[PDB]
Amino acid sequence: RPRLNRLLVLEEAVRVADGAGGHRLDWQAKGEVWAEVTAGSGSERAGEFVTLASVPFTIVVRAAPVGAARRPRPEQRFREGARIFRILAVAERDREGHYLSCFAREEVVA
Amino acid sequence: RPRLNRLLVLEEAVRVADGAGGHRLDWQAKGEVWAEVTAGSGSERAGEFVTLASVPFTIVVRAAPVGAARRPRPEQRFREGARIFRILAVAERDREGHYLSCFAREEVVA
Amino acid sequence: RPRLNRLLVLEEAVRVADGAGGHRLDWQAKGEVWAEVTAGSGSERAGEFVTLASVPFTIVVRAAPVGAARRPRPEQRFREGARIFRILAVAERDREGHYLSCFAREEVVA
Amino acid sequence: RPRLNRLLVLEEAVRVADGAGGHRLDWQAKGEVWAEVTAGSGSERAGEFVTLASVPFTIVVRAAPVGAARRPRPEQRFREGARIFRILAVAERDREGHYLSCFAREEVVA
Amino acid sequence: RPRLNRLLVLEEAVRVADGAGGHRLDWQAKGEVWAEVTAGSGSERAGEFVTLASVPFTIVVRAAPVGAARRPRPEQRFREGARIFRILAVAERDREGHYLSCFAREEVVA
Amino acid sequence: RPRLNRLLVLEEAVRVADGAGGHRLDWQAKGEVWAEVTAGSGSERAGEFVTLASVPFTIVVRAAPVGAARRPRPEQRFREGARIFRILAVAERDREGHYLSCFAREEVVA
Amino acid sequence: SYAVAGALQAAVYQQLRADAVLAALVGTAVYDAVPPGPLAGTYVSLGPEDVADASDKTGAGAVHDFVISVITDAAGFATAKAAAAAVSDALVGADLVLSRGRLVGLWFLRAKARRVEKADMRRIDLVFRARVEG
Amino acid sequence: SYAVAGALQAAVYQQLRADAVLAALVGTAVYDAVPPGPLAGTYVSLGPEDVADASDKTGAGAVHDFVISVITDAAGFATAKAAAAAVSDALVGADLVLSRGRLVGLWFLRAKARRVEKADMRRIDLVFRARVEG
Amino acid sequence: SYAVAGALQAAVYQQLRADAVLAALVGTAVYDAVPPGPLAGTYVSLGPEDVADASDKTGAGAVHDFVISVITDAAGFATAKAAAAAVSDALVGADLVLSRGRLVGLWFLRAKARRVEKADMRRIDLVFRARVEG
Amino acid sequence: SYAVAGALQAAVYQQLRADAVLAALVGTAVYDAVPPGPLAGTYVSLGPEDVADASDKTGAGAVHDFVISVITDAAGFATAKAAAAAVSDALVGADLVLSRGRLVGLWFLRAKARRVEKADMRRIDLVFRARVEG
Amino acid sequence: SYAVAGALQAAVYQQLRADAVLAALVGTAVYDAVPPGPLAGTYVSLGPEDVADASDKTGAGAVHDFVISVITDAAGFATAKAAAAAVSDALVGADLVLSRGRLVGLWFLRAKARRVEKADMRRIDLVFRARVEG
Amino acid sequence: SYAVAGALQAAVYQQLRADAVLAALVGTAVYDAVPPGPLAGTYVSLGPEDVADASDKTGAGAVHDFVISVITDAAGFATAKAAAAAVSDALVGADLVLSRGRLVGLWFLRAKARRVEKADMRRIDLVFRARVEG
Repeated sequence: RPRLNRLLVLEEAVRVADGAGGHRLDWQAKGEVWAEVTAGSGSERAGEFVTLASVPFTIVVRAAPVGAARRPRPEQRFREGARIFRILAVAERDREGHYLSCFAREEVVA
Repeated sequence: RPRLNRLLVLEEAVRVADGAGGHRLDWQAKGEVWAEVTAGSGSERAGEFVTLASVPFTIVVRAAPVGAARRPRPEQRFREGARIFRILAVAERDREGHYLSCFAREEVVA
Repeated sequence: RPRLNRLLVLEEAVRVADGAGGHRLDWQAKGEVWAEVTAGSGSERAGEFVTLASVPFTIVVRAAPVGAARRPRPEQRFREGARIFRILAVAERDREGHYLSCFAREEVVA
Repeated sequence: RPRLNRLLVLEEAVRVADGAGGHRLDWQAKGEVWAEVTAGSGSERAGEFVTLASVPFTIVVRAAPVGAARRPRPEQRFREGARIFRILAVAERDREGHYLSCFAREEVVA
Repeated sequence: RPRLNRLLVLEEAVRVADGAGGHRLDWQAKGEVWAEVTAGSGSERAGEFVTLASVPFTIVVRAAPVGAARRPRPEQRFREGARIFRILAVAERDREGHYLSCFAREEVVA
Repeated sequence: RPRLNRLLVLEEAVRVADGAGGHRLDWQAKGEVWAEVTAGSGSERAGEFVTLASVPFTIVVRAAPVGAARRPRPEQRFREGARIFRILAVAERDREGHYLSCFAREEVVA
Repeated sequence: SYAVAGALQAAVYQQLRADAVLAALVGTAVYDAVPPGPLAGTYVSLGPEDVADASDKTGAGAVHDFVISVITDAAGFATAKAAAAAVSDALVGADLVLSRGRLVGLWFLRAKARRVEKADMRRIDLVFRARVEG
Repeated sequence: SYAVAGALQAAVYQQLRADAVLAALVGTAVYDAVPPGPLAGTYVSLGPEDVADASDKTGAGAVHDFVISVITDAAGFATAKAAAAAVSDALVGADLVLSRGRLVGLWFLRAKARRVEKADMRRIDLVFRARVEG
Repeated sequence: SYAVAGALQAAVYQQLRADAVLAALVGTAVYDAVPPGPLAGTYVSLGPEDVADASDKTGAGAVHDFVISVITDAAGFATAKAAAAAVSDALVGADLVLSRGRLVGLWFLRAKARRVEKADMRRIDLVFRARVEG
Repeated sequence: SYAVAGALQAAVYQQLRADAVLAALVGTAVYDAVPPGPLAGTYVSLGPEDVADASDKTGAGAVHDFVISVITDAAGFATAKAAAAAVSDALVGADLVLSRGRLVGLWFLRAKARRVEKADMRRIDLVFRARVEG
Repeated sequence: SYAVAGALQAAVYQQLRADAVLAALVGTAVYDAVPPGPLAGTYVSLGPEDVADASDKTGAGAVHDFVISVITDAAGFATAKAAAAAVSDALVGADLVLSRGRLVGLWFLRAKARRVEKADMRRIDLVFRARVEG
Repeated sequence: SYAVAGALQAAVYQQLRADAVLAALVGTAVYDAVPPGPLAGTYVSLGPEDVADASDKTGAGAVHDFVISVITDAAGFATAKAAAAAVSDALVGADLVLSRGRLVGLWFLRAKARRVEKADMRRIDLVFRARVEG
């Protein structure tokens, strides 16, 4: 069972809609979770005009019902200091349902 | 052998045909199954204009003859609350034929 | 060694040639084999205009010389009731030559 | 170490050159080898206008110096009755150099 | 736990900006780290007009906080003599956080 | 640790430059190494107009400093009789640094 | 697509499945959405149009170049020709009735015919020009 | 893109979600940025324009060929036609108000309609020509 | 494709396998659907046409640009030329008999020749223009 | 590229990061080479030109069709429009100073706008024609 | 392809391997089918033509645009130029003898030259127009 | 390619590595075949031409559209411009000496400039038209 050791400031953006239909994100902070962060095989990835450096980072937190504040939705991102971990998906790692796998990137521009 | 713990409301859509040849789906509920849901490696996937977040979710239920109500056909989808699991295929997991692997997505827009 | 438990009605089509060079298939039945059907990882596959649901289904039967009726050629298909298993290839699974791996699809339209 | 059980009629084509630069193959027979034939994962493959059924078939024979008749060059093909095994490459399977891996197809039109 | 045996001269380039917006790199040396260098499966890769020979080279050093000189950022490269190891990403290999996986190339023109 | 059994005549080409900027290769012989040659999964590969037969052939020799004659640079090729092994990359297989993995092709035209 | 395209696919679906030929040659397997089941395998499909915006100052119309594909699991595709021949016999110079506006001419355009996948299935597209008037 | 493109997508988003039809046929699911949640599945999307730089010595303008796609999870895409028909009924000859300059004519162009992925989702692009004057 | 395409592929298959040359140069290996077995390897194939809709007010016709490919397992493809030469000697100016309508001219068009796969098999397409009259 | 291209990208970078708008709308994130760090995410990029060689007997010049892309991590890309509007307000009819030769007209060309990857990032290219005289 | 194509590749293979230059510059390595062995590595290859059907009422001919590629394992491809120069010196205005009909002019067309794979091998295609008369 | 192409790449390589600029801006890193070693990283490359066969009844010539690429490992590619500017300053209106025939005009054509891979390396092609006379 996972050994949780990092403090990840979970962050959810409020979506202020603009006139054209596109929302504007704020990334106001949410309450902090505890998690383990297990790396994957990382390599740099061609962005737009940026040679973005990415690593897979399966993050494991504890669980909650889907209508609770403690669930990381894939809308949200983690942030440890200045290292933003995006959330690709959340997937309910444990069999009994105690732990959630998340999926991250840590795309540093490099 | 699989330990079944989730309650999945199986759902089958009746196909009201329109004038052009395309059926209109309703997704009326069917009776509930018990299942285990084992996650796969998940990552977000480029939809149409949506950055859809998908995870593989091999779902295992019990079996039935093919002309029975209890078989999940790949027409149908599961739904646990508001988390719709589509069915990709059903594949008869067990050797003796007691259990069926299903294959899901859980495409949340994110 | 494989435990054979399913009854698969082997089917071979006679090829009535049309005027243009294309044969017309009939899929008259052939004698029934016994086989095991081991599933693979299945997912739905983009057909023509159909979202076909496929699973790999390595089918194992007993063997025969190549000029015998009991060999499934890859011309032929299996059929268990209304579930047609196409044959991709036959590959002589056993070392001593007692068993043949087949390779199937079960493309249900879904 | 491999258990050799099949008799494969090795075949080498003499190359009668035509006027345009292209050789014409004959596939005259060569002496017979003993080999094991281990199948791979097979599936049908899109040919030209033929839905060719192929399986990998790593064939293992004994070895010889490269200027000897007993070496299967990748020019040559095997043939067991009417089942022609092409040779993709030969690769010297054993550490001491007693056995050669070959690589086959068995492309039946199907 | 990794056995560190190579001396890698870590190098960071100062970015003298030119008039057009592009920085000019210098690759001034930084202090030397100790590391292990574990090779991956290497093969030559098509460059621009160069047939560049690359190998994966997961390099493992010790860790530091992200605002410290001892962290290899993916901006930087290693250099052992005249063998420059680029840095693809840094990924915090250890569970307790003592060791960092790096990811290299060693693209020799060949 | 690797058991070295083959004698591979290492070959380095001197680069006589022509008038247009392209060097002309000679492939003069260099001193002979001892090596093991471990095959990979081989299959024929589409060349230019040649159906080239290739196999991976990870070759392992002993090591040297990079400015020594005994290092196979990826410029060079091996040759055992008339079987030329190109060198894709050299990668320092051993942890202590005694052995070098090379990477070959053996592209016979076939 | 344009405003008539809601009614155009509806009416060309209704002229299909009413021709006597292609009812004894395909059956009930003429659709846009595939009825899930066993996939009969000698169907046609009528969905992908595109518009070429032929309009006016006063009023507007459309040129719907809709594609009706013919898919066939038979070994040869001489079976797929006569089913596609019964498509083209049913639609060129149709003069049918629409729910939004009307069409003025349902002509014929390019009709390619090839093997889609593994050379097991055969697709015969049939592009028909539908100049409709809104 | 050009200077008017900040105000053009804003105003064609405001003429959408104000038509009575496509409000009873799509709902509130007209957007550029997707609201994350359950993905309702019969939305439209209004983002990808491109400019064809029709300008002047004295002043300058733009030809915005913006694409409004219609995506629909229904089995057939006769549902997606009438939603796209309500797009085209809302936009050709619009004569709306911009924040930077004005447009002079919002015409209609090509509008293809196909299956994007696995043949489960159906995309109906609708290219509209927007000759704006800066 | 068009209504004549059911009878056109049937009649050009019948003029093939009746020429004396290409019967001593290919054999019985002229087909659309491949007879499964050992795959002889010096066959031809006659399936992919496309139509260029040359029609009338009164009546309608078609321009079938059908492709007859020549596939050959031989080391060089000088063998595949004379088999393709016996195709073209058999079909240009054919004046054959159809079951639906008639053709008026079976001309010749582009005929590319290349290696399809791994440079082991050689495909010689032969596009023939078939202006048929329905 | 041509001899002026060393000085052209330098001068259009200097007219950028001096406009007051796009300095309060992007910031200091106008570059060719990306400053590594946290990747702010609402930058522009000015690198890919191409030349259309408009020259003379006596002297020679160039038509630099340089692309300035606008990339934006925001949910919608109405934010990316006004940043691209401030690009185009800064560059059409620029009349700037070069180090090798001079330019005679910095016009405007096509400016497409789309989602590059996973539909998270939005690229607005802006092609500007730069007829320079060497 | 056309009827002359059986004899055309045969005769342009015979004019090759008879020129004194390219026999001291390539050797015996001029072929269509590759002789298996060690793959010498500075060969040429003469297979892919295509036809442009220039014909008549009375009689018919062909425009064979055949490609002769030059492949070279040398580090630079100045070696591959003079071998390709000896191709073009041997074939433009050839006036050779065919077995089916005759050719009237063997001209020269486009001849691209690039690196095929991993930048180790260099392919110089040489398209020659062969207007033959059947 | 054509007969002059053996001498053309040789002479444009000799006019390069003799210009004083691009010798203090690239160095000795002008080549076709790459000298293996450490890969310096601000080189140019002169190999891929293609011919446009401009010839005569009496005599024949060629239009070599040869590409000289500029590759640069620097963070921005303002460094790669002045190296490419020193290419174009060295070659347009060259009037050099060939070994087979002569050239009559070495003009300038399109010169694109982009990021090849991972956006770490920058390729500036420079197409030059070389009308040579054999």
